Amino acid sequence: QVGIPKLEVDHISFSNVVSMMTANIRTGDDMAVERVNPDDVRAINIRNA
Amino acid sequence: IPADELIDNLHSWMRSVHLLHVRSEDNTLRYNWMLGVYARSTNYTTPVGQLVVNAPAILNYSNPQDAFNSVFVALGIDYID
Amino acid sequence: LKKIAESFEDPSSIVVVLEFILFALFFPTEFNRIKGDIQNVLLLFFSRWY
Amino acid sequence: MLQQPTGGYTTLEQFAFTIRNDGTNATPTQFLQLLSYEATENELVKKTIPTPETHLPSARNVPGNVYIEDAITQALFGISAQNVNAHGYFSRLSALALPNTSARLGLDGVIYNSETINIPFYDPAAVANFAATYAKLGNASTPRYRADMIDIYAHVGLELAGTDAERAAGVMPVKRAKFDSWEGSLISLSRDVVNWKILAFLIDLCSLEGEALRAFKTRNRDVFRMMLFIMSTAVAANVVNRKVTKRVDRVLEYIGVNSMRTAGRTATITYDLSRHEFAAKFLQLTFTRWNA
Amino acid sequence: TVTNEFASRFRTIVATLANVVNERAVQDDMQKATRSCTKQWLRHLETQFD
Amino acid sequence: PVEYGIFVQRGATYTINAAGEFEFSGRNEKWDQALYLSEHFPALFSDVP
Repeated sequence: QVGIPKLEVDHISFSNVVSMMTANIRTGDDMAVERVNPDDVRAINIRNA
Repeated sequence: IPADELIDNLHSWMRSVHLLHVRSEDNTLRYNWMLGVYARSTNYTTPVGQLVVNAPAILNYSNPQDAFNSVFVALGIDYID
Repeated sequence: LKKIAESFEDPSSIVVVLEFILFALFFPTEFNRIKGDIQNVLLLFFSRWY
Repeated sequence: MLQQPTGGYTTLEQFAFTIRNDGTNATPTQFLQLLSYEATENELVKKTIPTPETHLPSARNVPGNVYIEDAITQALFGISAQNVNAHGYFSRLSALALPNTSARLGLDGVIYNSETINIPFYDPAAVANFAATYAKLGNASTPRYRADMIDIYAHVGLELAGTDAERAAGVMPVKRAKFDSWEGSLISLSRDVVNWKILAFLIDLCSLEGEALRAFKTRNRDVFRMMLFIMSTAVAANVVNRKVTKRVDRVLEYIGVNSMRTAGRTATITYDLSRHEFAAKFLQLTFTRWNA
Repeated sequence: TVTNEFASRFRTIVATLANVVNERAVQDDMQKATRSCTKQWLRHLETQFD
Repeated sequence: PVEYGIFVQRGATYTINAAGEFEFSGRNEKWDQALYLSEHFPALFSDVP
């Protein structure tokens, strides 16, 4: 049998498995990059599909 | 419009066009008239245009489909409007 | 490779091409490790020049 | 290593697929009994499915053990999954495709890079037979190998809603599925089905042959139909409820027609474009296997 | 005793590259100028390598 | 403006084919003195009517 989902039914369950990220995973940190400008503005292609 | 003025003008214009190309000896080839005309139309500013300038040969083709595929791959584009 | 942003519009861009060729001569081994990352750049050079 | 029975792995009670319903663990068949239909003027006609590409995408050098069951089931039925192809680890299945590979596909649905202790796994022959087809999920996204996202759904319709007569004919009216329902029914169904160990169903689908395979298809038609159901709700253009004298009937219009919708909605799981491509590919493969 | 095969290889490389730049079509006038200049630059390189 | 339209549409420059006819570039483009050593000639000076 699969188990009954805890939200399917009205009993309160006080032990639960909460997934949680470890130190290795991180989110929302500002991220660094090497932005690099076009060599000449006249050469830039606005147009093509 | 008088036929003489019509003919003289239209002849003058027709003579005015000069589509970029490179003549070759192979008997299988044809010019991709649409794209070269289009590149003329935008004075070769559009990327397909400057393709047509630096590689006129790209317009010549044997398999009809690859005539465009060569342009889509050379330019990386998903389409041309 | 320390990635290079080169459009290869002007002729002078050939510098980058030589920059790889010399790299392949002076350092064939290291070149062999980073060569695919080189190919990503050379492909722009080819699509634009040939 | 778990031995495969003369029937598939599915004969084992350990792999039973059941959606929760009416306070029990209903088998998919007893849920499909609640399904009911309203044919519209429009018609579905099943075109022949294109043969899947021979090409098996490379299982690129990956140090880790990919959780492939979780990846497929979430790609197909998961509530929040997105961009399923950019990580593209489905390719990894091809690692199992080789004869005498060191990789094993555990019952956890993990593709271990090597055999490992206390981790039971499917017989490598059978997993080779399965991977030989389903590694092509890996090339779901490559432009050369994308599957049709439109016509394939007709088959889904025919396999779900389709009466034995319509299935014989190969054409059925576009139907409008409906069932009496509890709140959030489609979501709970999509999770109960996301939890399934579907790799059993697939490995048996791909390794069995002859009378064993035929018995497998008859035994599991409702399982396949249920996966088809969650998927059909992911593509259905809308899902209304109807009042019906102190009961509420959930109503998906329409079965067998991909609306290509990518906008989220509370009623059901949604396919981002990548999920649409992946599912179309999965349907291509599974239906190609379902007919032999 | 006089010939050095490395330098000779770079002669063929740079000669190839110069005939490459020479064949390269350009639109702007400035590009035409840089195209002529890179050839001289290449020649300088080749002597530097020798 | 109009005579210029016609003229530069014929080509900013020209080369001389082995047959000795002038063949014009059919393209607008500024001259640079680099070209002076090339096979190219400014087209104003062609004296081709």
